[PDB]
Amino acid sequence: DVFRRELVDVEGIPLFWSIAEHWSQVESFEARPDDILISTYPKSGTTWVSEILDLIYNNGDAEKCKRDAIYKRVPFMELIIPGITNGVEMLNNMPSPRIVKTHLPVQLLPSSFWKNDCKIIYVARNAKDVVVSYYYFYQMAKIHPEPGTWEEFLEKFMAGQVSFGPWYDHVKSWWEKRKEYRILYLFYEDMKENPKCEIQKILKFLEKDIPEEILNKILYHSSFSVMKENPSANYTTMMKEEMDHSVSPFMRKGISGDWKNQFTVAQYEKFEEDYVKKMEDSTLKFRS
Ligand SMILES: Nc1ncnc2c1ncn2[C@@H]1O[C@H](COP(=O)(O)O)[C@@H](OP(=O)(O)O)[C@H]1O
Ligand SMILES: Oc1cccc2ccccc12
Repeated sequence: DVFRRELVDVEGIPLFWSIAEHWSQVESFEARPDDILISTYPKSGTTWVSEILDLIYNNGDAEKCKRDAIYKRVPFMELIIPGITNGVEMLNNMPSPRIVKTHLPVQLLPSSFWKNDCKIIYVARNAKDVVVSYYYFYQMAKIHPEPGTWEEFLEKFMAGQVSFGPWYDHVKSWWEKRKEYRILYLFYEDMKENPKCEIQKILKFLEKDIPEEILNKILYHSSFSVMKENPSANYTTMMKEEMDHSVSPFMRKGISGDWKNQFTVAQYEKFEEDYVKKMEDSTLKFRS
């Protein structure tokens, strides 16, 4: 059973056992100067932004963006599962210009990305909405350990004892990294509030000037209502052993503020007190 195993430490971070087993392959990953890296803590808008980028690269052509599932169009680099997937191999075999997905903390990113001075798009989301999304994802995406109850999972998240480690360190260190490398640092809530503005930021960062009509095509096709029903974007083509959408769909709610439906008032107050302590050494500002 490749599924439901305990996480394994890799350089201080809990990762899937099979990533740890194949870590040298990830560490030695060969980036290319024109790669665009999409980097996120899990559940922060990775799929959304990956689809936006693929739409940009295909000039808004919806059919071209249905050439394969999102997880093949934009490989999850470090995800290697015996018999099932190998993000490193998928990328090695992909013609440029590549779009690369990672969830690695800054300090674990393969050094080739730095040496190639790649452009990186980092997406962050408010911690309370992330932990809710992650709870349901742990349930449906069987590679994860059992999350336990919501209470148990919330405590594990606050302690950083979840896949890819603590949210707090992830977002803070990637934020600091923007001073060293070209990192467009975006917020899920901004994309919710004004997606046109945020896609324009992506276009500027990519040094692309496209017609308004193409921008509007990209906007339309990257909305939640469209993506949730799109089998090339909604993970429903995933092998059933890997993801059970009957437990929770990948495209679950796609809102900001679902935390209010999940947190008790006491959990919220406790989470906030803890949050303030952890985030005091960072300029970061989030909206819930
Ligand atoms: N086009 C879109 N607009 C808004 N949210 C989207 C979206 N596509 C995916 N999402 C949401 O992004 C989260 C998945 O993030 P990731 O791609 O990083 O795993 C899920 O959040 P919820 O579980 O809160 O609904 C999912 O519904
Ligand atoms: O984004 C992810 C994080 C962790 C595991 C995943 C498995 C499949 C597809 C996406 C995943």
